[PDB]
Amino acid sequence: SFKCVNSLKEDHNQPLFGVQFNWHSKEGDPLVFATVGSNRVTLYECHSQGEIRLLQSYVDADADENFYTCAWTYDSNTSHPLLAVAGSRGIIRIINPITMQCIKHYVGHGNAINELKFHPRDPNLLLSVSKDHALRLWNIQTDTLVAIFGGVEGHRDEVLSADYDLLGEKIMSCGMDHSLKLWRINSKRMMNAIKESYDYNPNKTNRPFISQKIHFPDFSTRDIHRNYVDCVRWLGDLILSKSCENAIVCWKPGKMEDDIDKIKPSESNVTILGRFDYSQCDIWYMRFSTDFWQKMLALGNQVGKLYVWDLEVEDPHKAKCTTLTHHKCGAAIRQTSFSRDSSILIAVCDDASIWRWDR
Amino acid sequence: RHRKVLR
Repeated sequence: SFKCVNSLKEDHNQPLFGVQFNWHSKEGDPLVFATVGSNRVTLYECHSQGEIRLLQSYVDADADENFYTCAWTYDSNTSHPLLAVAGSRGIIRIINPITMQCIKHYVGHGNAINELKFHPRDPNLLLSVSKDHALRLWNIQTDTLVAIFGGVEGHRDEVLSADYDLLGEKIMSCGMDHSLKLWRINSKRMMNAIKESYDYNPNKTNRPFISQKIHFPDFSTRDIHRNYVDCVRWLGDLILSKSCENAIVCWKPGKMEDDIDKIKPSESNVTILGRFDYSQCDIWYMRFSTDFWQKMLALGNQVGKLYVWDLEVEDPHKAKCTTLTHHKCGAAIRQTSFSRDSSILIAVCDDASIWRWDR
Repeated sequence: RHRKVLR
């Protein structure tokens, strides 16, 4: 049961578009989260009595940059956490969270990057989704572009969100074209591509690294929402997605009995397993999050109200909703983040405020 | 139709 223990506001007064706890923080280290907004990323540490201790920021050299998204990983050789950030410039920056140095950056996307996600099993595999209608899969060990998910049969407008399934065998993406698309990355072609990305060392060869051009999703639907689809999450073999229509829909491709790995690209059907309604979230780019174990789901709305669903029930439609309000929290909440142990929930807002809720 | 930020 959450209580609001603290809040603060960042000095830039611009929206905080993203927040992420570091789920790779070491045993006995305090809980750390990153916020992104304006042209900066800031790290904070959670301490007792609701204390949110300010650490250090990375500020982009370009005053016109606007960071939208961040995602945590770790260096696969040293174990040290890394933070990937991206936004309107379409440049991915890999940040050393200790010093806030930009270690390296990746350019490619035709435009703004709307989301970053790391593979659940491989800390080096970074997925970016873009205003340019495409997804890109990067290997941040060998600094290679593994594949581009695009084409006529891919998204036809900005991609706003994507999520890897549990094992990182497939991705579901969504965007402004109202569609949700499945891209399997466990095909013979994609698995070989990933392996080749690891064998690539530009200093030991003459060849450039060749990226896969993936031009056909393994499933596609526009039958779930009737506006911009701005957030998607796997829930096992089921999907959770939302638009700006005041609902999270729980659904699956095919008919009720259809196995996700038996779904063919021509699949015409979807099955709706439930829908979580809420209020006043008519603006787009408003993201829900889940805890580490996927026992709960949190979403903020456009007037600063938090919705939390308990998913620890037998069927999706039986989820139990709880609400969290504070009389001074009135700005739009863009994203939430649970600490890994689920003891803390952070919400960040359009007025640069940060809200801490302790369980 | 669909705003990113509140008017």
